[PDB]
Amino acid sequence: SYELTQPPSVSVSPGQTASITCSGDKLGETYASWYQQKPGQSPILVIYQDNKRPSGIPERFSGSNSENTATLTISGTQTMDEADYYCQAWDKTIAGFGGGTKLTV
Amino acid sequence: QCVNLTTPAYTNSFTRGVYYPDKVFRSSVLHSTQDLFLPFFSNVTWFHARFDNPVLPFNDGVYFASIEKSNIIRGWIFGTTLDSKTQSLLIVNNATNVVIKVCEFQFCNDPFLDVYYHKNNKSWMKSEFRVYSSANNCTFEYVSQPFLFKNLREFVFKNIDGYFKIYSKHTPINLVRDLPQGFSALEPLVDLPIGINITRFQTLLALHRGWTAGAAAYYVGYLQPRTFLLKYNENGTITDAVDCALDPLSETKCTLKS
Amino acid sequence: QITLKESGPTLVKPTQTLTLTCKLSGFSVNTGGVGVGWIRQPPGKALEWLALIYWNDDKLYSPSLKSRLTVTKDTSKNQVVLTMTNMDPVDTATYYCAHVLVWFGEVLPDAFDVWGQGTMVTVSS
Ligand SMILES: *[C@@H]1O[C@H](CO)[C@@H](O[C@@H]2O[C@H](CO)[C@@H](O[C@@H]3O[C@H](CO)[C@@H](O)[C@H](O)[C@@H]3O)[C@H](O)[C@H]2NC(C)=O)[C@H](O)[C@H]1NC(C)=O
Ligand SMILES: *[C@@H]1O[C@H](CO)[C@@H](O)[C@H](O)[C@H]1NC(C)=O
Ligand SMILES: *[C@@H]1O[C@H](CO)[C@@H](O)[C@H](O)[C@H]1NC(C)=O
Ligand SMILES: *[C@@H]1O[C@H](CO)[C@@H](O)[C@H](O)[C@H]1NC(C)=O
Ligand SMILES: *[C@@H]1O[C@H](CO)[C@@H](O)[C@H](O)[C@H]1NC(C)=O
Ligand SMILES: *[C@@H]1O[C@H](CO)[C@@H](O)[C@H](O)[C@H]1NC(C)=O
Ligand SMILES: *[C@@H]1O[C@H](CO)[C@@H](O)[C@H](O)[C@H]1NC(C)=O
Repeated sequence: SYELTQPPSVSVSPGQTASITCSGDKLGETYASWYQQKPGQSPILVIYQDNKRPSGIPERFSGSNSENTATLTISGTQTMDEADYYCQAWDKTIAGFGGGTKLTV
Repeated sequence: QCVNLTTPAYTNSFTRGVYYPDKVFRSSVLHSTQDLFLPFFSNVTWFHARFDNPVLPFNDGVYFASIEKSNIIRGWIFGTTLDSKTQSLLIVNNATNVVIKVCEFQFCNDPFLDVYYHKNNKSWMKSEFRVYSSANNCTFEYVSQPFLFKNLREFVFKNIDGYFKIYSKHTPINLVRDLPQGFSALEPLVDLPIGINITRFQTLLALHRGWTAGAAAYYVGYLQPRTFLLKYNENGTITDAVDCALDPLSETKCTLKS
Repeated sequence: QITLKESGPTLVKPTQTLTLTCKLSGFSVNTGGVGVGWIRQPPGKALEWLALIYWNDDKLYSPSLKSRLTVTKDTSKNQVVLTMTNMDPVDTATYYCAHVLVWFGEVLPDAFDVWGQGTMVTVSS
């Protein structure tokens, strides 16, 4: 599988900005995506193709991808944004998810 | 969905635009036929795709050719007024299939497919379709496989007794920006029983974002009612052809069937 | 709208073969641009991609699991079936199927937009 590393957790106060990183070998060449998973629920796509949101996703969620590092940023983090966030990247059809970052507020 | 984004050369087509005139098998024979063919050594209009996508006359039939690497030319629009007032023919090659429809389309002032590319320069994905705003009173629909070193694609478009007949050939080309010198016959692709009036046509490009295109070019010629002597080899493939109206030497060869 | 539903055995024994079926609606498996992938998630762990099938019967597998994975599609029922053989207790996980966005020309997987509910499968004696 494709090697992809995330921080184990992020902790912010409500109203602050959360920043979850995702490091790979070739993220500067391919596209990264992010999923948000709540306990007991299937994951929801939040960001695809580095910085595009699906319809229904709050403007709080943004991100970027440069120098082989991808990030997800939550501006004005709410207590309802508590979840396990995962990053994904495809290296020429080779899948890979990160370990997952537990975000608390 | 219409985008109002607004702001030729000639080449020598030596011995091209010949297609199998019918569906009868012939071999090891010199056969004389009379049909609409591209004249030999003619002046073919050369357009670049910055892109040029004007509306051109159809006349009595169209010879169309394109040279590209990135698959920018996707399809064509054929018709008269090219608006909601009349029926028109839309031929478009999408990601997986070719879609051929005849409807009262209301085409955009400058119709195109809106696509975007991967970080690499091989993969692409569709954003939207900006060719028409409506497609009312549809009478015909057909779906099949896509019509698709640079790629040379040649098509001949005829409209006889309501049948829109397409002939085609696909070969690799190693030239930078021109047509090859040699002979290659085009084969029947599809016979469309449509029954509409065609006087003009337009080329549809896949553009990306305002909107631009990669390097590509296409050529347009016109067919004329001329006599040709076609040379069929042992396998029944046409390997040569003589334009009997080109010069006195060809006239002699055609007269003597050699 | 687009939805996917996982079904199949929730308990298998070691060395037995597991078959999972993904029943989908809102789209057909025969439609161009369509792909369906399978992902598993062991309790408390990260997601692992297994395999996906394209509308054109082309298939991608994870190199580390490829030898145990087979994917086919039913073109009449609009169902995608994953077969995973020679399972061990360590293969216990929640299995999901999801829709795959696909790049054209050079065909590549992009992202998973619509996910199913998932089904839990335990491997034990
Ligand atoms: C390229 O164009 C072709 C032809 O338009 C697209 O194939 C068509 O895709 C539509 C969905 O967008 C299919 O519609 C489905 O029809 C079935 C009934 O047969 C219905 O039960 C479904 O709910 C849905 O309405 C259509 O059947 C299908 N046609 C063919 C011949 O496959 C193709 O998807 C386009 N390629 C891309 C990448 O969009
Ligand atoms: C585009 O410009 C033409 C004038 O050349 C105008 O008639 C037409 O309505 C315009 N269309 C749009 C969508 O602006
Ligand atoms: C093609 O155009 C050139 C001028 O650019 C002219 O000299 C030549 O005779 C023309 N040939 C034909 C077949 O029209
Ligand atoms: C795609 O083409 C652009 C423009 O030449 C180039 O900068 C880019 O690096 C190419 N992509 C790849 C993966 O080489
Ligand atoms: C079909 O053509 C008739 C006129 O003959 C027109 O009144 C009708 O609205 C057209 N159908 C559609 C969907 O526009
Ligand atoms: C096609 O339309 C043109 C006018 O745009 C007309 O002169 C011509 O006779 C029509 N041809 C047929 C077959 O109706
Ligand atoms: C006819 O086909 C055979 C193969 O069956 C090939 O060897 C031969 O060269 C072909 N003849 C011509 C004139 O191309």
